[PDB]
Amino acid sequence: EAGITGTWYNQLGSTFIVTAGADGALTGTYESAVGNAESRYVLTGRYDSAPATDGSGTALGWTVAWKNNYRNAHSATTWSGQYVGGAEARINTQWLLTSGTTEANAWKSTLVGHDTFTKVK
Amino acid sequence: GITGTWYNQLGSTFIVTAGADGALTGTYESAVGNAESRYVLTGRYDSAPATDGSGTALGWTVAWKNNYRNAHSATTWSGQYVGGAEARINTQWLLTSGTTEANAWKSTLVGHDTFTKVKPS
Amino acid sequence: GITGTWYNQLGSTFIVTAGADGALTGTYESAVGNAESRYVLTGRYDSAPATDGSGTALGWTVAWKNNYRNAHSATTWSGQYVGGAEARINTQWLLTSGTTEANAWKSTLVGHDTFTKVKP
Amino acid sequence: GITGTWYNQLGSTFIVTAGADGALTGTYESAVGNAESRYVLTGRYDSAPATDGSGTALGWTVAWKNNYRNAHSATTWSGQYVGGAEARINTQWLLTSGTTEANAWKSTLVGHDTFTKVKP
Repeated sequence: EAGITGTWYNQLGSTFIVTAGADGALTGTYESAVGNAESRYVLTGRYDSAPATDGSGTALGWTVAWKNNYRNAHSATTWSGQYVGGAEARINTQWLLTSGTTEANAWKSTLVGHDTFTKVK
Repeated sequence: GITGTWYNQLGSTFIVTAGADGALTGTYESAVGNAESRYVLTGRYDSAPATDGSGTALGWTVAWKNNYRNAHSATTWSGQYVGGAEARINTQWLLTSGTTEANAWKSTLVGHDTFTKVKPS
Repeated sequence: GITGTWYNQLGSTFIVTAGADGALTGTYESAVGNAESRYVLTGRYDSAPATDGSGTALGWTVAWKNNYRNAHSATTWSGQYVGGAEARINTQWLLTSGTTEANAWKSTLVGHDTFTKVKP
Repeated sequence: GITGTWYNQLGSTFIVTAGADGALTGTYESAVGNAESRYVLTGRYDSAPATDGSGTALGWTVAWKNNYRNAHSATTWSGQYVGGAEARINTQWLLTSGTTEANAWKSTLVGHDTFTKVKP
């Protein structure tokens, strides 16, 4: 059991639902606490499907481009992190958010931050 | 356009297809690190970019497991495609390795890659 | 309110004085509190922040050399001080190690630290 | 090899003195012909680097306030100096702006710059 498939929450009011395939694929959706369709976006990613057995976390990453049928922010976020299992399972990530810019504004195109996701809201 | 074969400054090879739905699919071969042969990638891009001269936002993930090796890590690239006489994809990236909790502070490398359609070998 | 003793989530200790000009000076060490683990730090902060509830931007550097050890590396922290009932400094950091040219792609780690005036 | 004037490709200049105690001190000029574009910088470097071809680790901070302007932000650069006939300082940087708590998630930009001893 990879423990990754299911619904995950951050503390800022966001939810994502992911399926972890046997081949290393991550597929799902990223949405708001609200759950309205205008706030739901496609996500795709990859994870290590044969992690080490010594207590290390499971490395993974995924991308959301912030376009759906209703809105387009001309940007994309990537999260890079690891899953840590157990009774208090969590995904610890750092992320990069890049917006489309002109070349003169490219120096300010990319934000960086961190997010932790848990199975309980 | 984004579909094609790209090379970064280290000689790594990025073969990608951009789908009409915003999907990126393809393979990645790294010239550096604990890696051999090709790895699956998946990602997303803005399929309706702004018309004001801004670049096209995108991102993708590779988990560093294939049939030959497993590095227990994953890299995400976040960036934009800039069309023109010499098209380029400018990225920043995060590489996370699976670690124990005591080593999680040193789990994540950061860097930047530039891709072009001409090999700078 | 920046001047004083601060601790991060891992037990390291940050002793800093903020000057009227914008200067940060002090020492950075581990929880063990031995002399071998203490390093000089220098940095800068916004000495006239906005009055709309925003934090105070700041940053500082430690090179990991002292009279006992040299790791051939340096960390910079970039963040903001948030005043109030529970004072906090929220940061992200970059640690760069000296490398050969062929290894420069793996020279730099990134992470985040939260400091408070009370030990974790 | 660090002391002197360095240029990036975007039109900035900085002049730095590397002290024997590991200090970096100097001025950062964001625009070529503007005196209201000069800011204090302070940092640290490895004063005893390896002699095997590795670079020299360093970092520094500018807070974007002077006697004329205040952007309520600060940048830290973390990187290494590489010597030789075409000397360079290769960095990654973090820029944090003071925000309210509700906007702290978008407080920090990340990027990279390369400095050389000759103008681009």
